[PDB]
Amino acid sequence: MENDKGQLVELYVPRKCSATNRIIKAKDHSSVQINIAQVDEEGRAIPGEYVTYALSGYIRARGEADDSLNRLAQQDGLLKNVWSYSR
Amino acid sequence: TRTSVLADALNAINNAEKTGKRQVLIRPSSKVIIKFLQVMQKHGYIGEFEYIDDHRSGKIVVQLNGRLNKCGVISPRFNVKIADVEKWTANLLPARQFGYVILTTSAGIMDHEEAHRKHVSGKILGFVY
Amino acid sequence: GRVRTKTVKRASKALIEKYYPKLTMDFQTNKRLCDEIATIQSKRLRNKIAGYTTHLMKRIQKGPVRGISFKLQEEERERKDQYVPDVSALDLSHSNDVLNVDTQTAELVNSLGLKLPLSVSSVSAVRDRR
Amino acid sequence: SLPSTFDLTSEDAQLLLAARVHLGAKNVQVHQEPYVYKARPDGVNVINVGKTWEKIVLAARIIAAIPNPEDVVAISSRTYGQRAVLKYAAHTGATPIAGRFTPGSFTNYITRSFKEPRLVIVTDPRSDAQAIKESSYVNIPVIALTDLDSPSEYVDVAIPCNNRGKHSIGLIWYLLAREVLRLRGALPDRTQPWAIMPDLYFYRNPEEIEQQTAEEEAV
Amino acid sequence: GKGKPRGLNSARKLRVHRRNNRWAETTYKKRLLGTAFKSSPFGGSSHAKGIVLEKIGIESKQPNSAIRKCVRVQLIKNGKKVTAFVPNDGCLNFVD
Amino acid sequence: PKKRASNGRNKKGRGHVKPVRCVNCSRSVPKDKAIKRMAIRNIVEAAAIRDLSEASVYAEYALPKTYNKLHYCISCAIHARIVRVRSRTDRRIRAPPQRPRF
Amino acid sequence: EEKGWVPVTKLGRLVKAGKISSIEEIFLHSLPVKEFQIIDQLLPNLKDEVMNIKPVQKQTRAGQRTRFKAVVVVGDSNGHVGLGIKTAKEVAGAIRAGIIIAKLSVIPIRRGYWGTNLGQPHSLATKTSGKCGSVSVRLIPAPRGSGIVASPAVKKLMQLAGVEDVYTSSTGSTRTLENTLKAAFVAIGNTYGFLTPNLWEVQALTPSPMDVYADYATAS
Amino acid sequence: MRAKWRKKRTRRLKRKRRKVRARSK
RNA sequence: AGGGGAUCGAAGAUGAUCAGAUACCGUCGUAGUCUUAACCAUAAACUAUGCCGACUAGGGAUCGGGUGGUGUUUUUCUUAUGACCCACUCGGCACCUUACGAGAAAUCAAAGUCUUUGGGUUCUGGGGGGAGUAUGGUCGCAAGGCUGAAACUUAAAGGAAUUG
Ligand SMILES: [Mg+2]
Ligand SMILES: [Mg+2]
Ligand SMILES: [Mg+2]
Ligand SMILES: [Mg+2]
Ligand SMILES: [Mg+2]
Ligand SMILES: [Mg+2]
Ligand SMILES: [Mg+2]
Ligand SMILES: [Mg+2]
Ligand SMILES: [Mg+2]
Ligand SMILES: [Mg+2]
Ligand SMILES: [Mg+2]
Ligand SMILES: [Mg+2]
Ligand SMILES: [Mg+2]
Ligand SMILES: [Mg+2]
Ligand SMILES: [Mg+2]
Ligand SMILES: [Mg+2]
Ligand SMILES: [Zn+2]
Repeated sequence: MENDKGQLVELYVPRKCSATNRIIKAKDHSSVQINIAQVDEEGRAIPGEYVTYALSGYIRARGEADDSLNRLAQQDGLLKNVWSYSR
Repeated sequence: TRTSVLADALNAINNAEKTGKRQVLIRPSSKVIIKFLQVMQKHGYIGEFEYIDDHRSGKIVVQLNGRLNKCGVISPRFNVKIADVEKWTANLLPARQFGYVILTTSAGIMDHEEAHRKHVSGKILGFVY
Repeated sequence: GRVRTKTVKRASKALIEKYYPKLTMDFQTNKRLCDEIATIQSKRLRNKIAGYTTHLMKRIQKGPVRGISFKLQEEERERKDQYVPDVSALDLSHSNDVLNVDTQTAELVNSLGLKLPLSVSSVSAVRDRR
Repeated sequence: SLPSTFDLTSEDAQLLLAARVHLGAKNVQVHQEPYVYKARPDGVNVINVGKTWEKIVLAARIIAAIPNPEDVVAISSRTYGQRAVLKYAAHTGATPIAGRFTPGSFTNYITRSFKEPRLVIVTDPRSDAQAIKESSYVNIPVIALTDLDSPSEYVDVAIPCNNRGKHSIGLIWYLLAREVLRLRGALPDRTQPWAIMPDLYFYRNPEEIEQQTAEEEAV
Repeated sequence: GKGKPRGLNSARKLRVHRRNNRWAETTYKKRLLGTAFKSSPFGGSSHAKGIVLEKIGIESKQPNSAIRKCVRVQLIKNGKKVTAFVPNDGCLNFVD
Repeated sequence: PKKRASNGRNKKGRGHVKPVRCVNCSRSVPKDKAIKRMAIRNIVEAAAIRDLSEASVYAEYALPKTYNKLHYCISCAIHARIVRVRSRTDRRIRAPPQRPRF
Repeated sequence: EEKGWVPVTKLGRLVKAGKISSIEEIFLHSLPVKEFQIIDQLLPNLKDEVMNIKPVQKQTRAGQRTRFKAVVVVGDSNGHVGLGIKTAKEVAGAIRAGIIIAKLSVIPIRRGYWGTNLGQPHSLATKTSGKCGSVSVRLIPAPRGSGIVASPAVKKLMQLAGVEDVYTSSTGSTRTLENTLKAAFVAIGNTYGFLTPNLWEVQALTPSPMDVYADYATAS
Repeated sequence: MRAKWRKKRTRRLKRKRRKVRARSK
């Protein structure tokens, strides 16, 4: 990871599943990088400005990607009372 | 029957982590399991876990964080001298940089690094990394 | 026995896709058209091209067919698609100005907390033999 | 977050309920969907329309995120909604796939039907399963118009609605179109009903188009 | 799982189990029973001396067509008679 | 190699089943693995109903049907075309062959 | 060699334009590769070496069709490996297609420290396993100067990887070279796919290179 | 042979051997 | 051993095919087939999956039990039943789709939670023959069962799938 001197000797820092905090491999050819553009007060989408979610291929293949994404959106306050933390 | 309650606990936590859950329900609770959980919580492999009283046997609800990859119990609580602990940490833990052999000493239930620092050794409970 | 193998089909499809407005119903006209707008080594092959292109002309005048997609038929698609009734089917007009539903969706509407004209009517729980 | 202008109007909820979106779910229910509201004693689960519309606005944000419109591809093999997909892609810059998908169009790069869209929208996962799989193979989100019985594999944003009725899918496509157009900025503000009226999206079957052709030629 | 006992106080069963299953290896059985001594033509010995009784040309196995010239020898250590091969071309005539 | 999951016998939870005899080669075979067919037919064929109807004192009499269940051995039935070999992927289709009379 | 390379797929257009700088951002976003020109361009020093040519024989009623399975491994000896297996009729085409497949299938590895990190990592960051067929290989970290302890094939793959020291433990029938190489490749690619406490800080999800330069692609 | 038949032949040989043993004793 | 004695039927008696046929097919036909006491303890006694635990994924059905239904008919005017319909739950034979795990696969929702190797436990196997043989014990009236080698010989035997 970190050299004794203090240089980032590790090759590249990979992303992690924004839903399960699991690492996203290099050839994890099912993961998705969902973007959600911000909106201004009167209802326009600000270009080039967006929140990001990184969903691992595993959860997508399981079929629970929608539930995790919905939960994340409500935790970030992008959806109003759509997911229930008690089910 | 249910022989090692902690084996059940750690099997449940490992299965649910592999499945992808964020919380588990350890069905029977015991002091040793609680101490195991405190160790993992202090080191950060677990989020915020909760005990529930039932007047028969406690239940535990463990909020994971996905940082954990695999726990595991060494079910025959073998005897390890202060010398063989290096052999055990070579056998179980992937690399010496991290990973902890959680074992019980006369000073308490505690990982192998703290145990080395206190210069005590006892019986092996499990391994977490 | 005359089945018009791969090559004539491909050539005809490409010609119609590319040159729809300048192809006709008469055989000899299409023969001369394919003579001028395609390089064809033997006259018999060009004759077969003309024949199957005339067949395609008859097909397209009957109605649009699969596979082929020229720009002009997109205009027929535009005409048919763009047609729309002036009065919506949904906009609380038909069925004597009544939205006919059951109690549960009424509770849904009330819980959302918005004013909608409802007409509540329970449905029998009976399930038939079907 | 979204401002209160991004709340559900009475007009839109009325339009949704009139299209019988809430009556989509069948007898069978999958644990993949908490969008259920109540179980009708006749045996039809009723979809919580508020959460639906919220999924629509989320999806609209999703599409609005991507700058290049043709990087959104709308796919339908179900007859009931291929016309709506055509129209949707006509309105925006998205590209329409109707009916047969020509499998391998996302992965095999030699195919002339090669499209590599950053986003894909699917009318029905059960029908367009091949599209879902081939979107998975090359890292593409799918905004699938799921039912409460449609399986949820590889679908990231699942807009719950009716898929057995052409009215529901047509209207939901229109709503998604209206919202993405509004969030793009060309539409001035989200208060007026849009100039294009929703029923221009409904499916037109051959016998109905026959009747309308007769009526149009009558004059 | 792994249907062998695993508790701390099960050393006895594991030890007897291994001692019993060690009888499966051919080498271990040969060593313990001393088959290399009792019945082998050599008493667990690499070499031994003997006397040639007569000379035999044994025909080879299936794919090989030839005769391999061997000699029957009575061992001098115990008296068991056994055949033995003679390598190289011109060597049988060298064996008196 | 396991030819079939259900072992082509269909007991799964009875240990043993009473055997019944074949109707063609008189083989004793377990009743579950006995590929049975109900042969409902008339006492007369379609080419004889006319003669019997016109040679009947009762005008409206309807001729009765003969009922019997047929238990085959497996070899006779594979020989007698009533049961047919399938491709491996089509073995598992449990539903009876779709009715040609649609 | 006319590297004309009309670029299809957006990534090819981007890399030809030069907006992609290193395979770092290629692997950052699970970015798929379909043109070997991309991996050739980013890493110009892919040493290759054929590992085996195995003649395989299909049989139709007249004679035997004889094809060749070429198994090749490529790398830069600086943390990137690629396995390529390919069947073909002629040998030269076999190795060519195999090296192309290997270049597409290139993978970064995680070189770590045996202990007391000093200077440059030499071994893997952790114990790893890889199983293909019935051959299961175990790659376990090594102290400095211990050498690459492995069978010649896995040893040469690890040499092309760039690791100086690693111990190995193969189980099953590693006799089948192709299965062994697949297993070792999977194991050595798995090194990233293992959460290590030094790799715990949550990252900010930098925008994907496709999205930022999507204008450059779609040549018109 | 079928293993069944090998067992049966061996059983008959055992029967003959036991008859011979009973005769000898 | 004793009582039965219909059918069926090893051995046999035969009638045919066949080059041969004391085999397949056809007639008869003792023992057995059925019983009462006493033995025998073996089967492809197969799910070719030891048992007891915990966890991991959805789908209906089905059997038994228990819950609720302003449920449906029933009818004894109506309650109460019962029988059904809906929902759930406990336990059981199973089944369907799928793998995200497993396997060498065929396949498995256990054969998963096994190189990231440890829940408790019994019993087996270590190349194929030789051979479940010899010998020795022991049980059995007997048939035979249980236990059970080696000399020697061999480079394969075998599993799964693929193309012919
Ligand atoms: Mg205890
Ligand atoms: Mg010779
Ligand atoms: Mg077979
Ligand atoms: Mg039972
Ligand atoms: Mg008697
Ligand atoms: Mg006879
Ligand atoms: Mg005779
Ligand atoms: Mg008789
Ligand atoms: Mg037995
Ligand atoms: Mg058995
Ligand atoms: Mg058993
Ligand atoms: Mg042996
Ligand atoms: Mg034997
Ligand atoms: Mg004896
Ligand atoms: Mg066998
Ligand atoms: Mg085989
Ligand atoms: Zn029969």
